[PDB]
Amino acid sequence: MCDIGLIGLAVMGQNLSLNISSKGFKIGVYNRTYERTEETMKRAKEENLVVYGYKTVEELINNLKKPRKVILLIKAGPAVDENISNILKHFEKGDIIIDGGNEWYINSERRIKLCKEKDVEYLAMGVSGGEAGARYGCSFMPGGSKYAYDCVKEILEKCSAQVGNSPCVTYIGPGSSGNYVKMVHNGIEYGDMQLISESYVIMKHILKYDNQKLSEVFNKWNEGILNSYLIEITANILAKKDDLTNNYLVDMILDIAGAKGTGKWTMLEATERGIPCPTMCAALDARNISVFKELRTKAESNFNKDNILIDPNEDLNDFENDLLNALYCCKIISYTQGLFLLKQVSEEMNWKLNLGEIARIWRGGCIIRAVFLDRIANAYKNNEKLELLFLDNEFSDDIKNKLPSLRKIVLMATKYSIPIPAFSASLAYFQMVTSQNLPLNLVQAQRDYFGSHTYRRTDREGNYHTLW
Amino acid sequence: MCDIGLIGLAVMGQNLSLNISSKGFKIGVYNRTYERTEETMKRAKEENLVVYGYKTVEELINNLKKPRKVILLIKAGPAVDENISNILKHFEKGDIIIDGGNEWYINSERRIKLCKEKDVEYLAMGVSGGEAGARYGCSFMPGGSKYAYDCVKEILEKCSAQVGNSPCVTYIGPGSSGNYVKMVHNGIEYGDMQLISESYVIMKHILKYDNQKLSEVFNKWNEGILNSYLIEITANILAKKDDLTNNYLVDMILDIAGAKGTGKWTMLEATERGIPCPTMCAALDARNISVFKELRTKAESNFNKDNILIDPNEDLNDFENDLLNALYCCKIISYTQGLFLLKQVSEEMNWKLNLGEIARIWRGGCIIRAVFLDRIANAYKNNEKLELLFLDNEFSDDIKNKLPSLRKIVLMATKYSIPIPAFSASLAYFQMVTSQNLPLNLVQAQRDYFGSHTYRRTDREGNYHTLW
Repeated sequence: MCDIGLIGLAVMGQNLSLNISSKGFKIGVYNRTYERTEETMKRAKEENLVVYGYKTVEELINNLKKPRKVILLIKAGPAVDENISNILKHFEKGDIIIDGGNEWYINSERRIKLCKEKDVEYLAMGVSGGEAGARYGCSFMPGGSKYAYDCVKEILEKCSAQVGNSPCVTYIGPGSSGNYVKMVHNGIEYGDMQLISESYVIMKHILKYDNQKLSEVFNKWNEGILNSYLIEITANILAKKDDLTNNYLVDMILDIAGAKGTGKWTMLEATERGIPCPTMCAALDARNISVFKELRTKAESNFNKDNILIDPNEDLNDFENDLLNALYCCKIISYTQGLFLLKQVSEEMNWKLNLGEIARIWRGGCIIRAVFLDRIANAYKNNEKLELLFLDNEFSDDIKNKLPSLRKIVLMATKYSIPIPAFSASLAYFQMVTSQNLPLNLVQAQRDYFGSHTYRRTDREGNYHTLW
Repeated sequence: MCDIGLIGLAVMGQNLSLNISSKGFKIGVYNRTYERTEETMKRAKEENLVVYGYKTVEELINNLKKPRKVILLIKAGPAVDENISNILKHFEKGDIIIDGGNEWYINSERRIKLCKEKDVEYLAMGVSGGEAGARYGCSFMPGGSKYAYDCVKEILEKCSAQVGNSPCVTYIGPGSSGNYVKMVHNGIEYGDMQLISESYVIMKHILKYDNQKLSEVFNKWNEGILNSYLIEITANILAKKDDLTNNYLVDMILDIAGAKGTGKWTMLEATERGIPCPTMCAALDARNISVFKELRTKAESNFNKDNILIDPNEDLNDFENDLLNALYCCKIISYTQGLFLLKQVSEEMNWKLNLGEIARIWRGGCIIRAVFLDRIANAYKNNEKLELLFLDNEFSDDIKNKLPSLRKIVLMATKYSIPIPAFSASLAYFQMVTSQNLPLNLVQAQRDYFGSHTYRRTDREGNYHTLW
């Protein structure tokens, strides 16, 4: 009697089941800890929604309409694998499994094959949106069996974030491609947060803004081109006051935030495949450096970081707005890397990704949600062969106009010893990608000198070795 | 009748075989294509040395004294395991296998135990030095069976490069630790090449030096604190003239040099372990970027970097001497990242690496050899538990005196659109690692806002969730 089943009831699983029930579907629900199943049934009652809770997995399977559809929301590990083996004992041909956890795409392919051994269709689907998006509308990135996609197609459209009258869901492609896109989403997310945090330090230590002015400036950026979900919450976060002190709450949070899970994976994949992603290096550098706080505090003791004395006649009259352009400029540079990675891998995997559709479903629901993504989607609507994003005519002119703002931000942060790795990496990236000739001619010569690795020439074909 | 055997006779294997016999040892030698084996004998004869060449693997094993010792120098791949399975068919307990190839350490770890099952002692040894070092003296990095180290010790001490009269060989540690340190060596090597290449473009495009002046500057840098193998050969490289044109040869080498092999490995391992190596991103990004020449050329057509016209309002009277101090300063920063990775992995693997001895054996033979490495050895002799290299008393003052030169080179390259990722990453890394409080408190707050990932505080115990 149920349209769909759901396994795993954290607050994200609870919100999504109420979201599916909220759109008129008969939702079955399971959790190994039964108390969470009941807590979901309580709030369903208080929101005048019906969710059927079961106590064992196999008791849930029996109450779904055929072909059976189950969403998995188990923390990645051996537990997701046990459940799939357990689900397979009772499924038959045509039944559908949907894994919604953040999974390394190789594990999903390996399961996608094991399930076709039993004639079960698998759908590895990334979901982004936090608990709020889980309840009211998030971005679904399902990939795998096209057949499985069409049977769940209705349900995912209505529970996804709605931008205009298009839902934030699309068929990503075959195999484990959806896991991969959700990974690259988290990669871009890591870059945006680092670029934002570097804007926080620049205005705090160069313009000497207090937290109230900082929150006011971020709200003003969120009305302009930098309109984004993360820019909005930074305005809220920097304004929030502590209840246990007179301080601002953000100034009382400890700065140890390591690179967890899906962040490393996109960088590992960029390293292995030779697709450079400098802005994510800088973001991961920043996170990994923060774990060694004890070593950082003894480091600063030896190298005194004194207060920053701004030069009295240094031109800062337009600086806030130059920083606004620099940050926009780095977002173009940072997304150019991310979408380039996705295009290269899509070709190596015969995935046929539609980056116009990937950008479109990221306009709402997900964490990197922003008006800026709607602009990326139009770049691909305008040319689907587009290889680098800043080679679009409108992004081209944006770069040409705002790059001097980026050069001014890096010049001033360098002058006053403010660490800005993501701004530096993005500017350095842009200069290199736009350089027809790079000094790797000397690198090839050095390698031929000591290893006899040969080199190639500008004027003629073939490998050449020189006796130096 | 032979002291040791060697498999693999590329020019490097041929040179090492001539080296081992020139020091009074009887060495047997084999190569799959027998034609190279015979050329090794011809070079031995014309150089009045004796090398026993065997057409067959089997005849070489049957002429080795006990305990039998064979070195493997085969291109990494399935061929390495073929010989080891074949060699293990004829070896007995107490015999030794020495893999000298550049191997991913995990592969070596599996081979060590697969060998101990037949009571054969394994020694995974990294070697650096090009072919010139192979013939006259290289850097040996053996790790594995301490028993195996002692049986081959005499040969490695006499065939290693000699600095003073101490040989460039040490017992690194157990297992595959030797492969790992050769890996970090190549990781550091990549950065040095990138930093030198960025010094090249700065002097070529800011100071407008020709290849003759460039060669002159590098040599006089070589007479001072930058004394190194890599500074020496780029001076030679920049002076070399082409025979097929009237140009300098370096200007006729094509700039496509992708990252291949042990380069990506150091970055893959730093990403996975959460140890930041930003200078090694920049080196790998620059190499990965260079492969896309067609795209770089299309990119520069749209973003013409037409004029590089130095404003004659700029103080460049000390700029060349600022760049030397800038380049030296990044070497300390870059080696600080490299040695920090080595220390952390040694703690996770119970390797108990002696970083003073690693530095000692890198003073000659290897590609990164430099007087600068002699200070690193003493820095660790003076302080055995030294956690960051630039926290040593005399490197600390070195940073404090030379960092203002580092800032000016970044400043001038930013103003004039000169891509210098390794110089920028090195400075951002330093400013971050020396900062007691970084803006990751804002990152933690954002993560708690949308994901409820909780945060920790400045003032108190425990986990905290906030409703923002």
